Amino acid sequence: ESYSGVTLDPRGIYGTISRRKEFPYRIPLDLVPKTEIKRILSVKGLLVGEILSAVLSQEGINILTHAEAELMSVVPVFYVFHYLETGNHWNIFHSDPLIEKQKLKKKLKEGMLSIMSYRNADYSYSVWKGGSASTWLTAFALRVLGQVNKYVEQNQNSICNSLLWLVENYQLDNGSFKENSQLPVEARENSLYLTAFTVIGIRKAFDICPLVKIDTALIKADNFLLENTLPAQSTFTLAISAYALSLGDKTHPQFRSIVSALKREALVKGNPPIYRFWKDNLQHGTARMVETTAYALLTSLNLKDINYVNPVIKWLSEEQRYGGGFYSTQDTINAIEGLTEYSLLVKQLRLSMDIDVSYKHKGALHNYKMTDKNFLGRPVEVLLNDDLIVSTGFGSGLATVHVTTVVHKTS
Amino acid sequence: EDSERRPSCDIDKPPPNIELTGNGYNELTGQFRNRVINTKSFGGQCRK
Amino acid sequence: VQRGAKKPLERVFQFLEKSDLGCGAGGGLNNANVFHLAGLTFLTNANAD
Amino acid sequence: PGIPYPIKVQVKDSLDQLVGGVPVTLNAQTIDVNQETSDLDPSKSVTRVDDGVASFVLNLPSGVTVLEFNVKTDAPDLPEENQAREGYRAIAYSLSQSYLYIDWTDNHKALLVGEHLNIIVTPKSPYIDKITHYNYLILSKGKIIHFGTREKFSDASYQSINIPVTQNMVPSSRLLVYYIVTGEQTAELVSDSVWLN
Amino acid sequence: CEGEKRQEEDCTFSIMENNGQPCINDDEEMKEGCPQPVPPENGFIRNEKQLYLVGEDVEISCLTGFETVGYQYFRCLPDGTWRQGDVECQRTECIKPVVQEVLTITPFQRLYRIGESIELTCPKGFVVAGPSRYTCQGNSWTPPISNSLTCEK
Amino acid sequence: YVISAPKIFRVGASENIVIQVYGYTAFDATISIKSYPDKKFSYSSGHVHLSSENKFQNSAILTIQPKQLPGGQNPVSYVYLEVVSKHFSKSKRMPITYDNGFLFIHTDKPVYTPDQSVKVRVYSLNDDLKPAKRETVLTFIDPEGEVDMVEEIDIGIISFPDFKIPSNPRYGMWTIKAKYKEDFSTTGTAY
Amino acid sequence: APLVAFQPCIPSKLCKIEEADCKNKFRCDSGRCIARKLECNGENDCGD
Amino acid sequence: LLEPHCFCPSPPALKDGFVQDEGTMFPVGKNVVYTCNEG
Repeated sequence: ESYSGVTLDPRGIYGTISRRKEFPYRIPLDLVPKTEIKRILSVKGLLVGEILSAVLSQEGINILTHAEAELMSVVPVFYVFHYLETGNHWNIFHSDPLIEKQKLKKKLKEGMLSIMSYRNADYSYSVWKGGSASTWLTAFALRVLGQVNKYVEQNQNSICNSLLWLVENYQLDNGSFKENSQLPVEARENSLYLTAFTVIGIRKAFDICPLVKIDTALIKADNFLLENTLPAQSTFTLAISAYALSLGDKTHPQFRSIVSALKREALVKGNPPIYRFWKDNLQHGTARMVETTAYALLTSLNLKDINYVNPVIKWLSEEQRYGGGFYSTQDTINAIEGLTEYSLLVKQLRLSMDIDVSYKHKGALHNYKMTDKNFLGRPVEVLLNDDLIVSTGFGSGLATVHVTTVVHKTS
Repeated sequence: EDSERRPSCDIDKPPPNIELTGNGYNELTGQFRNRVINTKSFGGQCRK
Repeated sequence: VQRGAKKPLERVFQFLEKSDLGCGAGGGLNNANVFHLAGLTFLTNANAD
Repeated sequence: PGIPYPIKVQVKDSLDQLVGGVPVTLNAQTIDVNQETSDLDPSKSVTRVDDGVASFVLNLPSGVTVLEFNVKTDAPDLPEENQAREGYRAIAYSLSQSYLYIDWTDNHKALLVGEHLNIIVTPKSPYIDKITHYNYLILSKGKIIHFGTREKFSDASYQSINIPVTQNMVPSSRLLVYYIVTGEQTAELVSDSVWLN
Repeated sequence: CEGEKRQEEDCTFSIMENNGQPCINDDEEMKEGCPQPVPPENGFIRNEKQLYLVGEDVEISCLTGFETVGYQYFRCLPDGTWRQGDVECQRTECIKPVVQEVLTITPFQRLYRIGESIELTCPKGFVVAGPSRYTCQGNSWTPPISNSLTCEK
Repeated sequence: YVISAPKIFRVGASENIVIQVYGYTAFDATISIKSYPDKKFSYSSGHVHLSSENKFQNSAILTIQPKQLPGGQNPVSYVYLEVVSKHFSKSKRMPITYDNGFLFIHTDKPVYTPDQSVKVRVYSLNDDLKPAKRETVLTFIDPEGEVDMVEEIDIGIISFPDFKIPSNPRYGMWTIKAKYKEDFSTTGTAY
Repeated sequence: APLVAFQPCIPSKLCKIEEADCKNKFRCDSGRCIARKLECNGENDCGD
Repeated sequence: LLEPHCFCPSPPALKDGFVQDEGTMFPVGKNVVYTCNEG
């Protein structure tokens, strides 16, 4: 009887962090007299991530410093800096990385001043002089500020009340979201689009300002999205709803049904599929499907599936975009974030785990050193009767340990 | 010998003197020259 | 028994014969085909492969 | 064409094992390149238990292009309805009408190391009566171990070349003999190769 | 003269990645070792693929709200069958019901542990009959889904 | 100018390339091995000499060493073969394969019992029957579908440590594969 | 003088992405891709 | 570079080793193989 087995997760990729696991030693009541329980332990080393393609350049030279589109100009700089920090690649240029990092920090400070200039007295976010209030740009700026939160600083009090404003005003009792600044099903489609956008924004801005009211708003919005995404309305709406739901709970039944429907609505080219994309219009500056492809890529990256992400990465690397996207940068920052998450998940699968399995009240039995060349482990017999505890250090990768229990039972 | 697939699809006459147009040309003397571009060929694609 | 239990190796030259690139005994069509069947590729002005 | 072509056929059982002591015969039709053909006389022989391969030899005229042979088994117990027959076709070698051939088809049988072997070559119907030189290359394991060269004289129509065998050619080998000619407009070389056991 | 004096076109140069000129087809379609196994109750197979290699073992997890008990691993047999080890899913927390938007159900949380009772009402006027206070013990909640409450005046 | 070469070249092997000339009343020739970049790479460069004594034919050995670009979508970049001569010049691609050498896995016994040592040795060989001392990894696969992997640096006869049967063996036909694990092909299989 | 003059190049990459254009239609010998319905209709639709 | 087709000295060998190919001058790009003695 195997009866036991776990996957050691160093950095907590799938669900919660799992590094130390205790396998208790039990003796069944059917044990044969004068019989010793034998256990064998080993590791698998499931797989590694694909380093197929990841390219991003010429953005710093073309558009770094060059009316109302100052936000549109300064926003992608944050995502470019995030991608450069994640990829850890600065030796491509002849200049020193420190000078470029300081220049990018100065540009990020300028962008923070610019986004502070767009803040009205009501703590809302508007585009043209603050005449009308718009929730779309508000959630966009919330995304930008959540991206900034990870690097330098952001005032929490200015974000908590900003989220409370939306929760109080723009949150429908059903869970929908709308905006003040301005085919019956098109209204519901736009409502679900705005709701998914606000869900993405609030989930990005939630990790820095945890609140019970914000959690209630997130629960209500997730319920709205899970209830109203049952019919197949549009590929773009389905993808943005799937991403907004994947930013939160990733193992919901209706969320998995939506993910399965989106995978069924996917478009492939070749057998096996080399390129995977999503088309909004059925049987149809002209490339509008890039947005839904980027949203589906982000959704798949939230599920940590390398085999399903690779074709979308190959599609977004080179295709008929040319490109080829909207707003911009509604899709440009999404594609940058997708490439960043792809590179980050590739870095996650390094298999640097150092497994040291030991007994609870006795000495250590064996120690495994997992590397890229040695992705397998030698079986070790467990003779002495004691509780067995498998643990590892920090590590980086993904591996599962297998341990079976061989016991003579009469019979 | 056994030429199947209807060779030349019963196309008989080419343009009268296309060889004169295909022939070379001189600018300082104003007189035509020898043929350079072989327009008598067909490449198999019969164009009636 | 082992369905006969033939031998440990029993084959040193038969498995070494796999180094031959071409197949068949020999002979064939025009020089290109016979050289491809023999496991070679020629470079000459007259004919191509 | 014109040279007797040996035919070596093997009979295997249902599961990957040779069979011996089964008489077999074949029917061949030597076709002419110019006009109608005639049926070649059949030949019947038995397969040896130690060798496992049946030996046949057929002589054909010089004006044959292809041949088809239907090797069938002959046994007192095997009926005509339930019989084993396998048809095949053999195509001969050319724009310059030149040919080349190497003989003895490894029926020595297979040779050892240290003894010199002679092989007869024949440039039947060349482009010109005068040939520059003879060129032949022996290869093994996908590599060229040695390259040979000989001269052509008018002493005879066929010349025998001597090829020394080495220790590097024990498992198997291949040899190819090609000669180049000088045409009036374009050149064309003819080659040929036969297995080496 | 007749015509236009101004031509306003688009430019953002959003395509930063440069790999090479690709070649494109005409149109695509939706859909053209051990196969994808049939999971146990609640499914939730991770790293879903079309075909699994021989000898590869994939771990299955329980869908929320449940918990993996026993041996949760599916190893590819040499033939097309699977091992199907002993595994089950026991409910650890109950989820919030999606019956109707009128609740505002007390208490309002994401998940509830076994032993906690929940109460739903129809504010602010009349109320609907049925079970007002019901707890989740992990016993496969069976509330109505179409005519759950539908509180009438 | 007839140039005879093998159809499939072998990486890390001596491939003899011969050239013949129609004959004239003594010009040198030069052949080189270039990668997929034309422009701008070259593996090796061989030179021959033509005279009346050699009758204007000569053969030079060429090698394909691990000069290929690390990583990439495909490490093949088969070959670009060029000939530098006074009277002629031509280029042609030829497919290659990392299939080099042979692996003869020799086991002491075809039948094993639980808790028994596994004495096994691997015979590394080149195309020219030379030992070709190279590192080799050995993997074990359970009959139901991998068990343990071990690598050892190579004498000509690669000695491996004695493997041990687990406490819960799986009866059946096991599998033994051996690879060089750095850059090579022609994986050997033992049962 | 010629407007644009092209010369031999040193290509870093040779031809690629070469495949059959016709998927559900007939492929003529000259490169034209016509529907299979137009085959065996007593009319030269390919041109050769 | 003229439509193609229109040095290093003897390398030293380490202790207990010898070079397979010996020559006065070797063209640029040519590779040499090193070998070891008996034992």
